[PDB]
Amino acid sequence: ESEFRVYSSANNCTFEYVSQPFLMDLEGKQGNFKNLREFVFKNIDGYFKIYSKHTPINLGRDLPQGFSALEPLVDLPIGINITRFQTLLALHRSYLTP
Amino acid sequence: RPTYGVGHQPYRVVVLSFELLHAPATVCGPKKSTNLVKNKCVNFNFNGL
Repeated sequence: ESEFRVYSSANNCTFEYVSQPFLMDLEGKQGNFKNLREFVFKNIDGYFKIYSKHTPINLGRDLPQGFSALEPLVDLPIGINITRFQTLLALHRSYLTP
Repeated sequence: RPTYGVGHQPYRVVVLSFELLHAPATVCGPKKSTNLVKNKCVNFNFNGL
């Protein structure tokens, strides 16, 4: 992939961290409708917390009926406030034409 | 160079500046952990508890 499809310049970089690919339950490129990934993004007292749950839900029309608590995944003492957020999607190329 | 004199060797500097940011404590250096005994009335400490 290319990292510049998201940004153009990086300035004053103080924190970087590499860990396991916490998008578990990954399958083939068209394995959708078989699993559901839930995430909670929070920022309390400077701890930015990410909770996750990769439950292989046989989805119906929408989020199903039932309970599944999100086990904690990471806590980071970054201390920065969060106001605006965005979601990152991915796109395949043509691979045949320039 | 390797054979420098002590007065001007590449002297190490390790500043362990204790920094108080806007987040509770999450880093420690506990190079003191002792042994553990069981089935006896003792006093115990586990990372703060």
